[PDB]
Amino acid sequence: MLSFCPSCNNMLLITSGDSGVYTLACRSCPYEFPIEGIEIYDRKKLPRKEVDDVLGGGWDNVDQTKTQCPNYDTCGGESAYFFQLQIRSADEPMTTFYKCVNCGHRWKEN
Amino acid sequence: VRYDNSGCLVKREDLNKAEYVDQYDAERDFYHSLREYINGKATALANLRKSRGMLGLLEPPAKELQGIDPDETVPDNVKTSVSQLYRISEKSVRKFLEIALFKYRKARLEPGTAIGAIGAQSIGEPGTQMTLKTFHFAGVASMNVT
Amino acid sequence: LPDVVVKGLPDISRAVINIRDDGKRELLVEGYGLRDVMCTDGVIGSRTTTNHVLEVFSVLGIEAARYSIIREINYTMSNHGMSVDPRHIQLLGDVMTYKGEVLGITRFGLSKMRDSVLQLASFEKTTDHLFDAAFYMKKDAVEGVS
Amino acid sequence: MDQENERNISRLWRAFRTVKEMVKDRGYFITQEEVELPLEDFKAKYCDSMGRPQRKMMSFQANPTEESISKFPDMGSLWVEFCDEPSVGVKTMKTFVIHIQEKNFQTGIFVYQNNITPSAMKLVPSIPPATIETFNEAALVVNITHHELVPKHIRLSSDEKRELLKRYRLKESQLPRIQRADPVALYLGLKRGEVVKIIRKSETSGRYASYRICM
Amino acid sequence: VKTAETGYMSRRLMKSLEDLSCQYDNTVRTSANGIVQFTYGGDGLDPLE
Amino acid sequence: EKAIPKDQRATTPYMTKYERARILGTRALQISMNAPVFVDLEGETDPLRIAMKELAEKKIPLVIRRYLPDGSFEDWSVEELIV
Ligand SMILES: [Mg+2]
Ligand SMILES: [Zn+2]
Ligand SMILES: [Zn+2]
Repeated sequence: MLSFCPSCNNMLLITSGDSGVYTLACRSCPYEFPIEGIEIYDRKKLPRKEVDDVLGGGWDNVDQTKTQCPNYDTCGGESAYFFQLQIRSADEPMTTFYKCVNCGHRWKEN
Repeated sequence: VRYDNSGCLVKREDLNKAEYVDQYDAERDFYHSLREYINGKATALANLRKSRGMLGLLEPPAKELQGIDPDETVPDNVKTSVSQLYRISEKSVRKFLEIALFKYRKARLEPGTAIGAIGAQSIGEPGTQMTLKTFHFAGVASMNVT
Repeated sequence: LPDVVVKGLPDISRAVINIRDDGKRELLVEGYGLRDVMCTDGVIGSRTTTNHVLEVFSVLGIEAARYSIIREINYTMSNHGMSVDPRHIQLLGDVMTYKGEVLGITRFGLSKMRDSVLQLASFEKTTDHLFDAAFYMKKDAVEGVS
Repeated sequence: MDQENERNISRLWRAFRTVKEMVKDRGYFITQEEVELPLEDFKAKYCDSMGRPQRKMMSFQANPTEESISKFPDMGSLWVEFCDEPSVGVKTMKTFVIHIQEKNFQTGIFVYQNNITPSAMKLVPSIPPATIETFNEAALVVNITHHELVPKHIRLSSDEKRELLKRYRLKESQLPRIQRADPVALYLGLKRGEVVKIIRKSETSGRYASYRICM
Repeated sequence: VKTAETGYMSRRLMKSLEDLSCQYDNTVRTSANGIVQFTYGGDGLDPLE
Repeated sequence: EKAIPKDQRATTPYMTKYERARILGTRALQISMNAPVFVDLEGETDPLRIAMKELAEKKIPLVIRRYLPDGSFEDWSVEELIV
C-alpha cells in the first residue's frame, strides 16, 4: 500500500466503514479517502530467476606445476595444481599442496 | 572349509553363493591371487615359447608319448633363446611361494594389540596438519563443501 | 506471498547440475532431504548418496550409515594427502555404529554402554557424572584402560 | 488434473513392486511374473476404467516357500493390505485386526497413504498370535535393499544363531546390535533376538561377513 | 591455529577407542568383551605389516 | 576356567611382540631377584641382556597363558612358541 495522508502525512490504512466500504481512513487526523468504484492497486515487479547451466569445472584457471604424483605407477601424471601455505612456524619454511591432474590424487610435499 | 551357517559343508555348487561368506575368505582370495600371479608368469613363458614356433606347454599334456620331452625336435637354438629370456626354476617358484606365504602369515594382526588406540592416533595425527579453514585451489569455483 | 513453495521439495536450498569429467550431467543438491530425492522421478534411487551420515542412517540403515562414515572420512583425508590405512577408518565406523545407531564421539555419545564413571569423568563433565553414579548407585567395574 | 494422477499411478506401481520384492526376499511364494509388473499392466489390472488407482483388490496373499518353511518351521501366511484414507482411524485398524484373527495370518502388512493416527500405537501392539508391520507408501517407493550403500542382510534361523553363538563362544549381549525399526530390519521383518548375517564388501579386504542382533 | 588445535581430535578419538584391542580369537572387542569387529578390517591384517 | 588341552589349540603358534616383551621383562625381573640362569653369561651382568640370551637359546622357563574372551585359556610354553 504505502499511502500517506495529505493533512498530517501519517501512513494511510484501509478501514472497514459502514456497508463494508474500504476507505483509506487516516489515523491521527480526520481524513477519509473512500473508494467509489475505484481500484486501488499496488504492483511491484519480481525477479525472473532464470535457468543456470551445468557447473562443470574451471581447473584450467588454476596454477599447475611440474611434479610427478606418487601414483605414477597407475597414471603418468607430470602436473599438479598447487597452492602454498605456511601452516608451519615462522622458524620453519612454507608447505606446498598438490593435486595430480591425471588421477586427482592430492598430497602435500611440505 | 567354508561350512554353512549351521555348520554343514557347502555342496560345491553354492561355494560362492554369498550367504556362505565368512572369515578365511580373504585368505582364499589371497591364495587365488598367488595362483593368478604364477599363472601370469607361466602364460608369459608359454607365449614366448609358442612365439618361437615350439610348443607352449601351458596345459599339461596327455598322450602316449607324454613321457618324452617335447623340446627334442627343437634344434638347440630356440631352446637356449627361450631359456635366455624366461628361465623359471622350480626353486624360484617355491621360494616365491614361501616368501609370499610367510609375509601373509606375518601380516596378521597380533592379539593384544591396542588397535583402537593405534587407529585413534592414525586418524587424529593427520587431523593436526589440516587447516580449520577450508583452503581451495585458486579457480575451482565449486560448491564450498567442508 | 512471494516466499511460498509451489514446486520442488521443501528441503533443498539449491540444486546444481555437475559434470563428472564426462558426458554425464549429474545433479547434486545442497539440501536436507535424501528420501525425497531418491523417490523423485527421473532419479536413480539405487545410486543416490548424501554426505549426511545421520540422514543415511535414518533412510538406509546402520550398515549404510557405517559405509557412509567410512567413505566420508576416506574422502576427507584423501583430499589432503593423508595416507591412512583404510582399516583404521573401518574400525572407527564400526565403533561408531556397533550399538545399532550412529553414536558420535561427544560427551552424549560416550554414554553409550561404557558405564565407566571414572573414564567419563576423565573425559569431560566429571562432577555431574559422579553425582549421577552416586545417586543411581552405579557399580561400574574396572576394565577400561583409563 | 492428469499429471497428478499419472504420477500417483506410477508411484503406486513402484510401491507395489517394492512390497512384492520385500515379500519375495522375506521368503514367500512370489516370482518374477508378479514382481516385474509394468506400469501399463498395473493400469490394466489394478486401475478402474475411470483411472483412479484403487487400493483394495491388489491386496494379496503370500505363502511361505518350501525352503523358507524348512529353514523356519513357524511362519504363517502373509496379508499385505493397502489403506486408502490419508489419516487411518481406529475403525479400519480394528477391521484389519479382525481380518488377521479370522484368517489366522501370522503377520499383516499395512501400507497406509499419508499418515498414521496417534491412537494407533496403543492399538497395534495387541495381537498375541500375530503381528502387524506398519508402512508408508512414500517410505517404500524405492526399496533400500537395492541401494549401492546397503550390504546384503541375511536373516539367520534359530539353529543358525545358536551355531554362530557357539562358534564364537558368545552371548547375545556381546553381539553388535541392529535397532528395532531400522530401515533394513523393518524391510526384513526382524524381531528382538533375531540375528542377521551382513555380507559387506570392502575395497582393501574384499567380501566378508559381519553379524548384528536385533534388540 | 594448528598449534591450538593439536591434541583435540586425537584426545577425543582416544576416549572413544582406548579399550578396543585384538583378542586371541581374532576379534576386536571393547573392554566389556562386546564384539566391535568379528575380524579386524574384515581381513585380520595389521596395517603396519 | 577350563583349560583347552594341549592337543588342540586355536590361538596362534607364534609369540607376539607383547608376549616377547612381557617374557623378557618377567625373566629379567626374576634374574634381578637372583634367580638361577641357564645360559653362559660370558661376562654379562644385565638381567635384561641375560634374559635376551636365554630367549635366544630358547631356555626361558615360563609358559604363556592366553585367556580367550570366553573365559577359557590355553598354555603355550616359551620354547614351543616360535619366533
Ligand atoms: Mg622450528
Ligand atoms: Zn493524516
Ligand atoms: Zn597421477
